[PDB]
Amino acid sequence: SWQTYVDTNLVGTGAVTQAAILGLDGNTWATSAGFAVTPAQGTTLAGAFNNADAIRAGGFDLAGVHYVTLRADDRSIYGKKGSSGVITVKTSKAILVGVYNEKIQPGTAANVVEKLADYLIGQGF
Repeated sequence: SWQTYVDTNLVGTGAVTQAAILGLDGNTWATSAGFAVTPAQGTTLAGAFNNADAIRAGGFDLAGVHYVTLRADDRSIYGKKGSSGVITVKTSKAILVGVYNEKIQPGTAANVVEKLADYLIGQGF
């Protein structure tokens, strides 16, 4: 279930506060209650997986928070807003978004999203 991935496999682990799963068209597949990645925000993310020009210099927006880009490649885009941040990992057909707060070890949030991506690819996603 897409809802389960988000609730249980991401948020449920406590390494991430809010999580969403998107489509390469930037449309949300499932989201944690109260977390909202807009289409517009979504289409920008996807786009950056292709060309990270925009994003590398201007940062990006996820549900009202503007993050500055720490890392951007074909598989991973990392955002940081002070002691907070977001880990996005593009899979074959989807994009994982794992937002974390100052109460979470960044190293841990990244390792959890990155590993769920690995498991999801292996399933055909």
